[PDB]
Amino acid sequence: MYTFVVRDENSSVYAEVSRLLLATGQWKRLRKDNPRFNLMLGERNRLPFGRLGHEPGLVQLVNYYRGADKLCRKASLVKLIKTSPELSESCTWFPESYVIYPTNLTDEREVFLAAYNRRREGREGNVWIAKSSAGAGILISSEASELLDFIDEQGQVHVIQKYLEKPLLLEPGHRKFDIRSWVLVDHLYNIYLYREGVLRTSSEPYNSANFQDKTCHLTNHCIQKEYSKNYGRYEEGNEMFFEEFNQYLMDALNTTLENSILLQIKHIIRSCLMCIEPAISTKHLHYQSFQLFGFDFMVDEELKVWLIEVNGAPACAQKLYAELCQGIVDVAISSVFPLAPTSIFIKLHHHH
Amino acid sequence: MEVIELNKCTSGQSFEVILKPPSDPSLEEIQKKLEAAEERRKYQEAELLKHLAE
Amino acid sequence: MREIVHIQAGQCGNQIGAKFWEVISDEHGIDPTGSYHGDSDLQLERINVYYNEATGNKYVPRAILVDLEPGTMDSVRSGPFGQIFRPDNFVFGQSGAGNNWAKGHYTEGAELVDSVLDVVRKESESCDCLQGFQLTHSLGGGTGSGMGTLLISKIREEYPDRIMNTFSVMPSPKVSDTVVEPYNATLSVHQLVENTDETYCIDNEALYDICFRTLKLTTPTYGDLNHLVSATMSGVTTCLRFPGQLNADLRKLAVNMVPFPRLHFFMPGFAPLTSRQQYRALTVPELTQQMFDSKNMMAACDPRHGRYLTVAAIFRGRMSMKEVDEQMLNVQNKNSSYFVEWIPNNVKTAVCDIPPRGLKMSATFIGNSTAIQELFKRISEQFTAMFRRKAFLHWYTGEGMDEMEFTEAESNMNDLVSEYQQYQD
Amino acid sequence: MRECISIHVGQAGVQIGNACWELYCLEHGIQPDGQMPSDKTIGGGDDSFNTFFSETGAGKHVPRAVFVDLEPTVIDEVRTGTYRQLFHPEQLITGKEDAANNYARGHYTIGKEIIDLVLDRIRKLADQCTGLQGFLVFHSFGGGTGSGFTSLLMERLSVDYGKKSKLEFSIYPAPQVSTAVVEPYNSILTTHTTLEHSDCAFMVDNEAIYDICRRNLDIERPTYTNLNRLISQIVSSITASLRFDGALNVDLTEFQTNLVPYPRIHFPLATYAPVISAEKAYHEQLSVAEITNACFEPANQMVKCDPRHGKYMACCLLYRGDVVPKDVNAAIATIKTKRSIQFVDWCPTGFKVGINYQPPTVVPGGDLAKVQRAVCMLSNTTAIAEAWARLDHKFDLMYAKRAFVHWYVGEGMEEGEFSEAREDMAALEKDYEEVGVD
Ligand SMILES: Nc1nc2c(ncn2[C@@H]2O[C@H](COP(=O)(O)OP(=O)(O)OP(=O)(O)O)[C@@H](O)[C@H]2O)c(=O)[nH]1
Ligand SMILES: Nc1ncnc2c1ncn2[C@@H]1O[C@H](COP(=O)(O)OP(=O)(O)CP(=O)(O)O)[C@@H](O)[C@H]1O
Ligand SMILES: Nc1nc2c(ncn2[C@@H]2O[C@H](COP(=O)(O)OP(=O)(O)O)[C@@H](O)[C@H]2O)c(=O)[nH]1
Ligand SMILES: Fc1ccc(CNCc2ccccc2)cc1
Ligand SMILES: Fc1ccc(CNCc2ccccc2)cc1
Ligand SMILES: [Ca+2]
Ligand SMILES: [Ca+2]
Ligand SMILES: [Ca+2]
Ligand SMILES: [Mg+2]
Ligand SMILES: [Mg+2]
Ligand SMILES: [Mg+2]
Repeated sequence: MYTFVVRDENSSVYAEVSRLLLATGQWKRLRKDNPRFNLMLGERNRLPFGRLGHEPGLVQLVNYYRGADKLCRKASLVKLIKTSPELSESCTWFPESYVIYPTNLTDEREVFLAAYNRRREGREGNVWIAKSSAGAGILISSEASELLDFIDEQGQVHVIQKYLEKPLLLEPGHRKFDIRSWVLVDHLYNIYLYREGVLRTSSEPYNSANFQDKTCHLTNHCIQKEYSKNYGRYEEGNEMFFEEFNQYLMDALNTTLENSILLQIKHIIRSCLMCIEPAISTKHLHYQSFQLFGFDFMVDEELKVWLIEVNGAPACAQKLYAELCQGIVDVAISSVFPLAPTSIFIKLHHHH
Repeated sequence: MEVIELNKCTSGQSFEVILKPPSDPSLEEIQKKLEAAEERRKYQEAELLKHLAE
Repeated sequence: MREIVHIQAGQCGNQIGAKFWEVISDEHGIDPTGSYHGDSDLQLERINVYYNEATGNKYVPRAILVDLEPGTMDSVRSGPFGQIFRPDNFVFGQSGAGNNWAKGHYTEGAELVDSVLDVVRKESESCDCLQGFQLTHSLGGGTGSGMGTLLISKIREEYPDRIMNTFSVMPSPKVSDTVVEPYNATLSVHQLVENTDETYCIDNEALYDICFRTLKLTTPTYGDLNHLVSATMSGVTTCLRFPGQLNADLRKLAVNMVPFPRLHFFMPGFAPLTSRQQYRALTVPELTQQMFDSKNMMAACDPRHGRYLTVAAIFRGRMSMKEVDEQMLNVQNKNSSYFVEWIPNNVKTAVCDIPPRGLKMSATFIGNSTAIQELFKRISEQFTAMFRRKAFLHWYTGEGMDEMEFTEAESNMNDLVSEYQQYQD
Repeated sequence: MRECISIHVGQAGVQIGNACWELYCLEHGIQPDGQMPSDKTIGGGDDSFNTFFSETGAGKHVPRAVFVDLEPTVIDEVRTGTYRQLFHPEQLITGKEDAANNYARGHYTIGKEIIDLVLDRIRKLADQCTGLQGFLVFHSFGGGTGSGFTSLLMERLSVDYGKKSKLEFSIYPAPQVSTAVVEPYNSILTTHTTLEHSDCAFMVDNEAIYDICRRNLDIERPTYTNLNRLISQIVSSITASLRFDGALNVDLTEFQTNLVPYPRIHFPLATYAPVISAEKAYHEQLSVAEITNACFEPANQMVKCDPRHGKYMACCLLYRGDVVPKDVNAAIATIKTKRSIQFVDWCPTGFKVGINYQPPTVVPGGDLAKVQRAVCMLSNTTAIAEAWARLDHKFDLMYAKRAFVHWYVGEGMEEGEFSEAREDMAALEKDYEEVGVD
């Protein structure tokens, strides 16, 4: 009989894992403050890692990796990529980004202008996009004056990265999209990629001559279901699954999803998680960690995959909650606390 | 990776390696604490003896 | 040298006390005449805790036998180990207490109390560093209940900073002598709430149910009930009588077991309890499961009806100290809904190498559970059923008491219940 | 030569002190009767070992130590033990009854009645010193004497010896080897009143020592003898520079100079390697690189915590045995290229290294195996604040209900001292977050 506590009631993912754990008749839930737990479904912010692994005789496991924010913060991910020799500033799959602190507070203001002034003179496309983790607030513009003036009007760290002006557009529609891949890293630091991804598509025709109307450039589910007028026309809920996206690539470009995109996705996921492994691994620690990650990618018209961001507390597509959450229990929880396939994951083998 | 101040003797040696440069109560006050606590104990005990005498 | 002065008062108090000294005297190798005839130095390591060393290597219990009638103490003096007691330590009267708390506390007992204190004083003066006192008594009679609590109040006046520990037999209508037992028990609980530091609640009904249902005794007797109290007293005092870690003095026990001064009434327990399938070895899991099972508890309170504030467990014998820690953490980590979570690590375990006579190993359980409130609810209910009609009160008002004194004792016991109920939530 | 007086308070301090002085004697060739043949200057001398040992006309080398316990049973062991002849009676001080795990009892009730006596016994040792450096104070956090009397003793020492350094070796409470529920109270009360009196304190978590004994020594259920012998090795590595020829940490002042940038942040993390079981058929002797890399494994730390998620303010490497500077720097290079070693911007990213050629001594028949080389790393990391958080959390759970508070108030302590002490620990935790986090 195992015990777990719930410290994030808003997690739609672990609400199901918690629902499944109880349904097994071999797990029991305790008050959120009871320390005699085997498994912690912890809070998103200020998770008390320092109190784990100090209960005599209790193998304790938590659903977050201490230190993973270095990957799931806009500014942290930029600093991690430019400063890590494994990733380097020559990293070919991450957009040219810069950390920019508002003038009311290191910083990369001048370096951005140097590269910016370089594109303007070379007749090249010089459209950027500024954003921050403290947003629901995004601004796309080809003028450097508007990007920096927008960050000074705020008060949190921002990052300006090159806007992919030549994205891959689905047909019919001429519309943008992004790809969300779910990744589970277990206590042994095996990287598991869930076999089911989803594309969050824009129901509006892409328009490179008007960044003011941000409905055809941003593919977020809330923006499309609120400010877009063609929501749910092509695919149900602006969500297209891999089976359809793969068939489309075969009929249109005569290529498969595995060859043209998935190989680069699996490479980016491996590169990022292997980089921070020495810093976050719980191999020789007094407690164990696993975490579910949501990687967001962009695909350009050359079939090159770009990394957008990494989410540390990701939600899931409605149609995939069941399969994925059961997978979490199998390889992440029951692997440490066994009960009394054809795995839904793809192990990305690496040199620990 | 620099080494400085290497000191060597018969029973060992010591040195320093730099990898990167940077960027009370008086005796009287204590006596009061102790005697204040002792007095509070005597007050509590006197109340108990009073309770018992009743 | 942390000596303890033992006092036994009244019929129940002296019969249970007699068996206690009989049991531990055997464990320490002391024969009925006080002479030592053991074979292990562990039997003398802490022997001075309960025994005074007289001339000729004789060991005399540091015990005082008190009663208002001679009958029961004549039995002790003619019992198995009767010769072992210091003759001067028999203090008795002739009139008796008639199962009347007021006689033990105000009239008959008052006349005799000063000579009891003279003996307590003598025993204390012969202690290098007195730890405190333990008293065996019942709450439903007159001498052990009434005079017993009177002694405690007068001992507190003279040794206010020493520990006062009691083994208190709670009455039950199932093992009853008179209808006034709820009266006497409620008046005593009032004293105990205020003037003891630790009270082991021994419910005669739980002792009966154990003898009947578990031990398969068709007709249990006081003698059978007292065998369980002997084994329990031997178990709870094992930490004091044999070389045990954590020092284990009554003052450290109270500090770590009593988070609130009034809530100092413990549920004791013992394993094994086997019926004559008695030669079988008992594994550590079995010891632990039984020790935590309600059927093995002497207070007749279902621990699942409340929560544990603190728990002490003493294992005796040569066993796997690793396997003990595993099973103790297993019982905790499998029922953590019955342990308050605002007292970290409130379950402590101690091991002793010397097992009880005739057992390869055993476990004694000491629990401070809010489920003990059900014992006081029982007494309160029985008390009010009679007191609302003022039935049998004349036995008490005839000795000078007023009804008000009953109303106050009742209110304090019901307050104790409410206090347990608030920490259970 | 400058003298250091060691003070052992309570059961933990005394028994740990017992283990250390056993080791000191074996390291310096001193016999239980007090004789030291290798000492050619009879009845005196100003050698390195004389900082910890005085000498009589008869050639007896006497520890400069005071053992203090409010109960006699633990110190009675020393009085009749193997090393009874090392100490004279004035050095062993015992009371009648202990503090019952009650900080307030050891500090106020009992402490008030024995403090002047302990100072007078300490004053006697000080009169034998031509240049006293300071004091090393061993005690537990959880015991009533270890917590309560120690804080009182530290305040008095600052009054009588204002210009003297004071180091602590403090045992952090672990439930696996303790039957005391109130130790979180005692730990925070004693840290509050001792904080401004301690220049440098080495916390040893019994949980860490316990797991090292089970994992590396294959002891299923370790005893206090197993724990203290391992603790004395670490203590010996830390005090070796004061007792032997050398140039690093040569006086108690240097521990603060090298390990403490701010007065309140004076709790360095200790890490020790290697710990090898003596019952091993035969072990593969570890190199300088392997034992140095091991100084960044949490399983060898005296306090379980994750330095990867803190910042370093100082780092000391203390090697004993076959170790030359060349192999040390080679190992350090390999560690900065694999470990997460984040220093604060206002501190140099570096390591002070000390090497003593004499390999660690091991008590005959003990649990530890003879190793050709060993190291103890002393690093000031913000990650050690994890141990304050754990302790402060347990404190808050009980104090919210006022559980056990009546025992402390009953000894004359005012309830407000609880919250005053707790608020000071809250301040300490904030100081670590300001230094470590961005
Ligand atoms: N490492 C180690 N810890 C010990 C030792 N003895 C006691 N402890 C720890 O110290 C704490 C209890 O405090 P003690 O030192 O025994 O108590 P005290 O200082 O003698 O004070 P009193 O309450 O008066 O007895 C517990 O956390 C024990 O685990 C020891 O020999 N070695
Ligand atoms: N460098 C870039 N080039 C092109 N488009 C970009 C871009 N950066 C962001 N986008 C657009 O913005 C969207 C992703 O925004 P982002 O993920 O940074 O915000 P967010 O984190 O609040 C949403 P999420 O829930 O996925 O974390 C994508 O749909 C993408 O089309
Ligand atoms: N367990 C046990 N209970 C007893 C014994 N003798 C009496 N009692 C109980 O104690 C109460 C009677 O008190 P008693 O000791 O006889 O009165 P006293 O002599 O005036 O103190 C009743 O509740 C009895 O059930 C005994 O030997 N063993
Ligand atoms: F286990 C016990 C159960 C009940 C009792 C009380 N009855 C004792 C008795 C019975 C008949 C004649 C005389 C006395 C005592 C012990
Ligand atoms: F550890 C201790 C805890 C509590 C106490 C209080 N003793 C009260 C008392 C003394 C004598 C007779 C009756 C009551 C004493 C020590
Ligand atoms: Ca008369
Ligand atoms: Ca000399
Ligand atoms: Ca000072
Ligand atoms: Mg995001
Ligand atoms: Mg009777
Ligand atoms: Mg002690």
